[PDB]
Amino acid sequence: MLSPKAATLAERSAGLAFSLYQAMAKDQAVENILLSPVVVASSLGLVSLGGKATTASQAKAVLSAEQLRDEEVHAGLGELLRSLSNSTAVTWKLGSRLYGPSSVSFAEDFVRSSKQHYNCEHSKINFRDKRSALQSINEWAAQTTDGKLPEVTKDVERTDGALLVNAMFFKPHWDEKFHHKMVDNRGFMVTRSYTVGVTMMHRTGLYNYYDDEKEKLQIVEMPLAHKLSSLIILMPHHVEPLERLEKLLTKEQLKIWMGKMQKKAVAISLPKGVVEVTHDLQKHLAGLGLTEAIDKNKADLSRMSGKKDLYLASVFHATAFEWDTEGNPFDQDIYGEELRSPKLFYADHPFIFLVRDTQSGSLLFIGRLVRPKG
Amino acid sequence: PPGPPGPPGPRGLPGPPGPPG
Amino acid sequence: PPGPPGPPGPRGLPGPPGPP
Amino acid sequence: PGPPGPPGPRGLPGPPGPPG
Repeated sequence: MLSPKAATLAERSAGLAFSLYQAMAKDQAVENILLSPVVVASSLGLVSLGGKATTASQAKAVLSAEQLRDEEVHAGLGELLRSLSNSTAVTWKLGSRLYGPSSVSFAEDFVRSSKQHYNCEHSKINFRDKRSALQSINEWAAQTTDGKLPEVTKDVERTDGALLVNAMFFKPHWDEKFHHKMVDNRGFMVTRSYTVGVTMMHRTGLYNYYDDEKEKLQIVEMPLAHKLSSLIILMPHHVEPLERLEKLLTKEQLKIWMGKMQKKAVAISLPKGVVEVTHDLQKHLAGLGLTEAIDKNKADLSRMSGKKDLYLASVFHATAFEWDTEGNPFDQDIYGEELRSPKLFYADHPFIFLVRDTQSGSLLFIGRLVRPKG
Repeated sequence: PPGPPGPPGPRGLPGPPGPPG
Repeated sequence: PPGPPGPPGPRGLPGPPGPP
Repeated sequence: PGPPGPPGPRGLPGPPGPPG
């Protein structure tokens, strides 16, 4: 059970991830999206923890947690982070590490606080040694994800300042497993004129389902292990850019869609494999209000080093999302020709997905799959 | 013993628009 | 072992008329 | 005992529309 303060920050993080998604969805350079709301909110908590004055005040405003004390934000986000750690093998790996220049030293109090509240590690690298800098970052994320995330980025954009790197691996464990041999090769339609071959897993069972004939989209709910969380997939009827769906994706509309669902025989076919997405949230967080933290001339990150040396150059959000057949073994579904003519949820074109905690309703994941890999 | 065949697949995409007159 | 894949779906609808 | 097969592939895309 979450404390009422951590529960309020859970809805604060979910709202922040929504705006992050919409902001990145407008970016024609962004393809797949993968955001963990508690990890995003943790980035603003680190800027507030290691900053003062407007630099720390803006980070709290982007989180919309102005009516809460600073130590309430760190403690609340700290409880939220540890709540997800207590629900692993679904398999969930997380690493957070700050990278600063060699000319700068980290203040001991900030190292103690960031490690206690956000599990944040600290490292110094020579950004001008581009090869050694990337290797130090990529090898740390690969070690954190046990090779599932072999590399974060191929280029460091600003050779002065701080890089906040988050490396994550998530593997949904279904409450009802897929058959490990129910996989074959299918064509995934990135567009109507672009088809890439992928592996697809198929299961037919009883799922919460709603067909929106008005706005032309499908919604299915896939419960995770022991129904402690759920994976919701939204897919338009036609092969089209998700921009039309993203204008309907709101907190209010999602609830309306959840209430119209009903348990029906549904044949679910999803791409199978590991999706690797790396985001640089730094410029998008600035567009939400985190302006001073990224300005090399105005940033106040003095709590990080003691004498105002650093500025937020990058906030790396790197995730490896594995779709797999593994799940819980379910007893017979023998009292259920129910699955003889099931509704087809044939996900061979881009879709929006999110992971919701069943107990609190807090957003564990939000993203989309527009271009898989095979 | 292999199980029965699966259900029919989804209907194909609508055709592209015709050429100009 | 799992059964074989079902039959392919019906061919999509014809496209709209072109421009004049 | 074998589970039922997966759904078949998508049908062919529809024919192009008439010339406008």
